[PDB]
This record gives sequence, C-alpha cells and structure tokens, in this order.
Amino acid sequence: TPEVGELIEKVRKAHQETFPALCQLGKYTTNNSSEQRVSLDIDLWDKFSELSTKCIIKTVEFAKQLPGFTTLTIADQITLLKAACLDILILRICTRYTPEQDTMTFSDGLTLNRTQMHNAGFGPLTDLVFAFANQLLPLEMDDAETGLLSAICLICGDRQDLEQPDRVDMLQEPLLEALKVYVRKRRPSRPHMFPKMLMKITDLRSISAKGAERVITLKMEIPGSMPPLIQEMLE
Amino acid sequence: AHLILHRLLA
Ligand SMILES: CC1(C)CCC(C)(C)c2cc(C(=O)Nc3ccc(C(=O)O)cc3)ccc21
Repeated sequence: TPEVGELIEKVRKAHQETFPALCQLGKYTTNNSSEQRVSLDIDLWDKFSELSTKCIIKTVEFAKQLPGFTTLTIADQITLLKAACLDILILRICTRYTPEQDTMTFSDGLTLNRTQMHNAGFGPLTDLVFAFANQLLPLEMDDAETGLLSAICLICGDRQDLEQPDRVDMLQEPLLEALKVYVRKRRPSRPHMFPKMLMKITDLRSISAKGAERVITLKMEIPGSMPPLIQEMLE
Repeated sequence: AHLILHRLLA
C-alpha cells in the first residue's frame, strides 16, 4: 500500500544496492578462446558459473527488499525465485552491454565478447541474449526502471505451483502502477516507453524458456556438477 | 530441500 514515490525509491534502492553499474566497474578481459568458437571452454564455464552463483545471491538479496515479498509463504518465495532466476540474471548481464565491442560485463569487471559468451555456456542462446541487449539499449533505462522491471518479472502470479497466486497478483499491481507513473514523469516526450518496457518482460520469458533447455544440455556437457545454488534454482 | 535458499530467505 505505500505511495507510488515511496515504492519506486524502495525498488530503485533494492536494485542499485545489489547491482554495480558498468561505469563503476574496472573492466578486464581474457585471451581464453576469444576468437575461436568452441562447444564449451571449461575455464570460461568455471568463471561464468562462479559469477552466476554470486548473481543469484544478489538476486535473493534484491527480492528480500521488495515490499511484501517476504510476507508470502516461504514455498511461494522459492517458487517465484526459481521461476525468475534466468530472467533476472539475463536482464542484469544484458544491462552491461557495450555495443561497439559487442561485449557484456559481469559484476567483477570480467568483460566477454560474443564468442566468449557463446563458449562460456550460452551456446545456442547467444544470439537471442545479444538481440535482447540491443533492444534494451535505446530505452535508456535507469536503476528505477531496471529494478521495477526485475520486480515485475519476479512477482508474477502465473508461475506454476504457487500456493497463493492471487496474493502474488495483488503484490505485482502496485509495481506495474509505479513503473507507469515513473516512466511518464521521467520522460513525458516519449509516450510509447511504458508498453515498450513491458514487451521486454515477454521477450525475456521466451529467452528464459530456451535457457532451461540449455541447462539440460550443459549438464550433459560440463565435466563436473553444477554448483549447489545453481542446482537449487534451476533443477 | 532448497537448503541454501532457505538459509538466504530465513
Ligand atoms: C542458461 C545458462 C546458459 C546456464 C545456467 C546459468 C549458468 C545459471 C546461466 C546464467 C546466466 C547469466 O546471465 N548469469 C549471470 C552471471 C553473472 C552476472 C553478473 O555478474 O552481473 C549476470 C548474469 C545466463 C544463462 C545461463
């Protein structure tokens, strides 16, 4: 029930405090398979899976700061986090896209080009993920918009096996209303911005469905096992 | 069991 301005600031702060921006980071690169496409580069996969584990921890920290999220049953908090895991991780890595070099930057500064993202584990998802990063760029979204989009993605009453889906639908409504007033207030000259941002949630769900298929094939390909926190989210 | 998740959430 908070006022729109209060909800926006809470969500903006939840995202900013769990997501360093590309400008804040000390970018660095690696020579590992930078110019050769391979099925799986194990050194990149080891680094990528470690950074993904860290991003999951930051995603849970973000969710716990969203108003009313911790009031849902623990079973529903878990169902929501599992279902939105890939959506939020993909939105986050795509937020750090540099188009001139066609790279994405991780939360420690590691900057990978398209071939290296392919080799790290993206595989067949690579072009869809980079296409999404390119669609996001002209929107010029800020921390409040990215945080609200992540929150709308997470607090979704249509996820399978929710105990209280109508409660989740009710919690999402104020987030959608807040994004609408914020986007219009911030940029009144662009009246089509809000529906364009909502369409990114649909694109993202399609990519995350393909991502769940990729987890299956990667499980057969990696030499060891998936890290425990990744397994909890995706299996 | 979602052991780690339970820990992060509680
Ligand atoms: C489906 C596939 C290929 C396999 C399963 C895992 C490894 C979970 C994965 C992870 C991501 C992902 O985006 N990870 C991110 C890692 C770190 C940051 C950051 O530092 O900001 C952001 C995102 C995408 C796809 C997949």
